[PDB]
Amino acid sequence: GSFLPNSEQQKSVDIVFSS
Amino acid sequence: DLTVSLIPVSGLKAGKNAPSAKIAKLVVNSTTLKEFGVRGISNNVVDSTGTAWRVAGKNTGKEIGVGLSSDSLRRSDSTEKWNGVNWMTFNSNDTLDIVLTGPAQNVTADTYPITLDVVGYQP
Repeated sequence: GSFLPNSEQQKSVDIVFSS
Repeated sequence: DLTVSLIPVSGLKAGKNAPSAKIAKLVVNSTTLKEFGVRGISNNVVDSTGTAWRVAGKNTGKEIGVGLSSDSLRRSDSTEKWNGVNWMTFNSNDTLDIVLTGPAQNVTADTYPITLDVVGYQP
């Protein structure tokens, strides 16, 4: 097996907890 | 490559939450790669595969424990190493759940950012 370095991605989102 | 969506769960409420309450859905699709590895990225990663970590609220600074759900973890194909670094791998064209980890958490009303790194893997 191998990892494809050029395919690496960072993804971010906001999780919201309401009153 | 990979097409990645990370979808916050609707209707989350402050206060005592259910154990393993779902908070986000991770969707990874690909036409070319059979598998992917994923790690949480934060200022406090708490296990050796980066599949559980802690995040801070924007407005309050309070920390909550988050991570892949136990069901999601059990869907892993393997844990592989990239120059010595552990990455749990999963089939592409799948969804995984990010949850509040551990026993029931009491969560202060706030916005909590989550960041993941996803990488393609060919087995």
